[PDB]
Amino acid sequence: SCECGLEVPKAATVLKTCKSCRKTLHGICYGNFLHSSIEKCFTCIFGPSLDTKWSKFQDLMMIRKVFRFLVRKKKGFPASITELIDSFINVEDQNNEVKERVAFALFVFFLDETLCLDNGGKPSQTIRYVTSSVLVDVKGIVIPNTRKQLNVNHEYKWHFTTSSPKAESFYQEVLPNSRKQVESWLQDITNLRKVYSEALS
Amino acid sequence: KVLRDNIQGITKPAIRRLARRGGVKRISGLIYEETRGVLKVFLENVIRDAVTYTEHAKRKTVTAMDVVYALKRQGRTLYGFGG
Amino acid sequence: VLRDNIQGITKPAIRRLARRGGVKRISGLIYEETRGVLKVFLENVIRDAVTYTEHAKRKTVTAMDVVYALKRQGRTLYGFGG
Amino acid sequence: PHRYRPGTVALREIRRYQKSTELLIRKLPFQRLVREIAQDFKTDLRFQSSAVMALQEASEAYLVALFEDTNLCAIHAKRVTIMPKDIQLARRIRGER
Amino acid sequence: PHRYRPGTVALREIRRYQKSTELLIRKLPFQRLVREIAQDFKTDLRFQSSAVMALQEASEAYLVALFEDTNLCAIHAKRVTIMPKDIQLARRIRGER
Amino acid sequence: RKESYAIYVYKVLKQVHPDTGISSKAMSIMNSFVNDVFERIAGEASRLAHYNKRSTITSREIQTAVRLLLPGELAKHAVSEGTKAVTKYTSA
Amino acid sequence: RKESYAIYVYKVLKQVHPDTGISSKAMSIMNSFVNDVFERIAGEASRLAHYNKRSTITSREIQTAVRLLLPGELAKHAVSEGTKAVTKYTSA
Amino acid sequence: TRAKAKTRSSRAGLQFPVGRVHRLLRKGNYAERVGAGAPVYLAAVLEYLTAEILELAGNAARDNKKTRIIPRHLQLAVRNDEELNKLLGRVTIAQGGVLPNIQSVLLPK
Amino acid sequence: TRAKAKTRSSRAGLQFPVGRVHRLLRKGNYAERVGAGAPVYLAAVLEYLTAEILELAGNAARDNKKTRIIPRHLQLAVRNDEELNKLLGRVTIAQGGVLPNIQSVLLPK
DNA sequence: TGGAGAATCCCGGTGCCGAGGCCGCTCAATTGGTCGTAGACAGCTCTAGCACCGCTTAAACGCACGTACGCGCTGTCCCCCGCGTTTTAACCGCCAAGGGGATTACTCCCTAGTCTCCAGGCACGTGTCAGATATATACATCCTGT
DNA sequence: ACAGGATGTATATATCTGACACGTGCCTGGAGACTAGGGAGTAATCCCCTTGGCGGTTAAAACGCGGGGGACAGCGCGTACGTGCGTTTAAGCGGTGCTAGAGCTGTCTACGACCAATTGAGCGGCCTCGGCACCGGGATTCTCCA
Ligand SMILES: [Zn+2]
Ligand SMILES: [Zn+2]
Repeated sequence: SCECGLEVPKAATVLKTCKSCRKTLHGICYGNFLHSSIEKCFTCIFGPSLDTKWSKFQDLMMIRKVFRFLVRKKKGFPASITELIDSFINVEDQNNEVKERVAFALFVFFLDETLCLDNGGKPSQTIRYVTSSVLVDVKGIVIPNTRKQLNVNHEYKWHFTTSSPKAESFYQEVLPNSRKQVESWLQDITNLRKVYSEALS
Repeated sequence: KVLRDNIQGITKPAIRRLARRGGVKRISGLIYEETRGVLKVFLENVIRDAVTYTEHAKRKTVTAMDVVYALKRQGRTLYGFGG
Repeated sequence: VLRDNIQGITKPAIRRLARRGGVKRISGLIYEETRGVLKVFLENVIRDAVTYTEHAKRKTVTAMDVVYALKRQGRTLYGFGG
Repeated sequence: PHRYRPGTVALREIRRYQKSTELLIRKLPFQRLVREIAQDFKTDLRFQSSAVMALQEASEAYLVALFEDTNLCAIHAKRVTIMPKDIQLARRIRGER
Repeated sequence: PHRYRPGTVALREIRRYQKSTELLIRKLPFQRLVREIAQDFKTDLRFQSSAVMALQEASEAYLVALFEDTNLCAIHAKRVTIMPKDIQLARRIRGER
Repeated sequence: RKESYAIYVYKVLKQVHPDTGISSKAMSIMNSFVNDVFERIAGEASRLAHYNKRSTITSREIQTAVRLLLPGELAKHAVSEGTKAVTKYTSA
Repeated sequence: RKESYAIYVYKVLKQVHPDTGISSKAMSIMNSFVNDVFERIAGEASRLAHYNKRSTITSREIQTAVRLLLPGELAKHAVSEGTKAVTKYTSA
Repeated sequence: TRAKAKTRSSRAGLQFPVGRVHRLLRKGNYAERVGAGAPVYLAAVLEYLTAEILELAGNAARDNKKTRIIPRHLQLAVRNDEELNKLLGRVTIAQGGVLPNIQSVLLPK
Repeated sequence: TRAKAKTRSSRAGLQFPVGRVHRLLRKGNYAERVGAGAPVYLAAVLEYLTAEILELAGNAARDNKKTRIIPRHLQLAVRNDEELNKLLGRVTIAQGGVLPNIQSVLLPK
């Protein structure tokens, strides 16, 4: 029923509801709102021209899903990427396309300094960070600045934070407001896709 | 808003029902005024101890367990509400 | 074997206890009932005192055994050890 | 008309209220009394719903037991009605006063 | 002859015994009573000298306090003498019976 | 994760009356009853060791504390039940 | 070797009434009074830590237990005496 | 290798737990050390008292023609019995009520 | 080297021992750990209550023209005061006696 | 002693919400082995509990006498109970905004453990003064007749 | 409403004596100086529960009035209890004599604490049906006045 179109395990999220159309919604897809009732959802705000099958919309949903899941878990990054994928995605729905989308989301997170690599200590002396050891198992992860791939079957120390000084607004705000904001977010997604494509090849 | 003069909420018919369960057949006319005084003293002692437990735990809400502990200290154990 | 020692608590002795309480005039049937009340009181205290003695594997009742027994029932006593 | 003689209805109510287990005081007026008393000790306090119910259960049990001792004192003086001096004697012997 | 009127000497003894702190029961008869009771629980027991004295101190304090409550019940019924039914009422209210 | 005696109380009920149930409100009262008696016996046994200058709580402390608390024939039957269980446990 | 508070009680007496003595029987009663109050306060403070799931007894537990036991103005004066001593000890 | 696992309750023929009771004694600030036979003795006593109350409560429910036990039935069992009444002499049971009792002098003549 | 030795009581200006009280708390099965300021707070409270009783007892002895305190004088001080009477409400003092009190109705008229 | 009449009890038909049973999994109970100290057991020393006898005098015991307190009966009148009307506030649904309790990693200070050593507190003598014990005296209170 | 006799209680003086205040010697426990690790404080985020407002329907509190019966005071009568005197009896005190059990060392072993690896029992979530509350009608019983 949700615009994401996938299924989430019960322990991962908490259900919500829209007041107008009265349909079940995912808590993580909307930023963990205070109350259990929401006035208007994406369909109510946008209108009949909202095609949920657009790739940009699905990428936006995936990014918001991952960010909210990590924030509400309050434990930093899990041990392995496959562990996260199995945690917040069912086995049946797991295909190559969602893996590519997860890789794109991780690249976007690395670009905005939300997720940072450990050189010799914590990045900032003021902003809180959480440090954990992650074993890389999937292939296709690109560090933006160094423009180099990450070796397979190796472990690295990663840092994670919530209130980054510079982060994209489409996964920072709680609820949508108007259609202009949504189309601006879609344009930003297009620009990020172009940058990822030009940096991968 | 400040509450005041709420002791009159304990009405005359309510007191007679409590006396009937005790087994009293006939009641005088001055009983009602003195009964209100006895009840007020009882509540002050219990409530004072309940708030003391709340402040030690650094909370702003009085819970059911705080009342149970206060009653047990005075020698009136209560069964049924947690504990 | 001792027997019929409850009569040692004489009539004049009971009147002296009543005078300290503040009693001016006494009936004639008070003396018999007072002996019954005292006997019940001693049985409860002495039973607990012996229980403490047996746990310690002794054959002599000490002063501290009496003090502990009284405190359990809710009558603290000051003056004898403790 | 068929008026019952005095005392007949009173005995009927004694049997009725010794057979049930409900509360005998209106809930809403009792809640306001509790909040007023607590203002002296601390201001801006909040209560749980079950916290107030615990107080009402203990309060009524205290009053019912008190009336039983009051009734015995009245009979000792060869009377039927209960009077304020009967309550005072019961509390004095019990040890509260 | 010079006989005092009834009640005059009784008031004189009340002031005398509320001014001293001595014991009011003969020591030797009291000791035999204690040993007789203890025979039921265990045989061939021995007592310390101070153990018996502790029992006598607590016993007399219990009886003196009981007579004060008995006196109040008699006055409540407009009498002066104390009667067996006054003792029974005091113990019932207190909670022993 | 909270703990209670609800599972164990229900087993005893089926031995006495095989076809009788119990409500949730009554279950809470029985749960409070067990905790209350636990503290009385355990607390009393602690003072017995302190008086005699010992550092261990054994079966003797438990047995003596029962006779001080329970009245009349309740203590007489409780002692036999406790003694019967200990000897069976030692054999096996 | 037995211990008692007899030495310390005598020092306090000389501050209040410099030329008054005390008998041996009265000394025993005062000794029992101190032990009785010690157990009431220490025992109550033990339960406060258990309720809040703590492993340490601090000044807060002692202060709260005093207000629960002592009645009326006795508690008011006792708190000031205890607070005054702690701050002086910390400075030196 | 390891030869299965038997609960300590089964070795004593009891229904109440023995391992749980042992843990509560140790983490309760009662004494420095706890013996081996102490948990077995205490568990048996608690079970005996529980069966005593439940038997009397079940009889009261049968007289009222019901198949469940409510707090009213627990009140009747305790107060009618003499030994249990003395044990729980300062305990209030919620929603219990009182026993029917009227003084004789008040009755009509 | 070591710089002399000062008792912890002297640092707080008290008369009651502080080191002894600390030992009793630790070897008493009250808690796992004991703080540093707890013994100082408890010692001050005990000293305050002791001075309260002794002052009233000394006045009673002076009224009777004696220079020593006997158990009779302790009884008068406690019972006449209102706060101390409520604290020691279930305590018996050996060789204490009672306060003089006669009901008015019994007096001659 | 008999009828009316009101209050209580007994039976059958409906429906709904709470108690009883099943399953996945995770965390707490079980099994096997090592090490150190708490308490069981034996022996000895000297304290305090028990038993008996003679003597002096204070408290317990039995009896006569009479006055004051307890108990039953009668008459007044005032205050509380029972029933019908009129009025006030408790009770039940629904909605909304916000306060405060619960969870988790990070960080640092405070308490336990160990070794050395020396003053503070306890056990044992010693003398002297506050309290105990007679005696002579002065004052206050009760009771019967005036 | 007094006068005076008779009895009980408080006051000032002079000798004894044993319990309390003080001094001395000795040793066990508290203080000084370190180190290591974990227990509790803090900030950011999630999310449910307590508080306040609005409207309608009906149960319950408030008021008035007539009688009936119980609380209260007064009076009379029979006897149980207080006061005083003479005779009898164990309590209290000072000895002597004897032995049981309390209290303290010394030796050594069986028992409880602690750790690592393994696994199954109990907790949380979910369905599902039947036990009990409610309503309507007939039958039975208890109170009241002729
Ligand atoms: Zn979704
Ligand atoms: Zn919508």
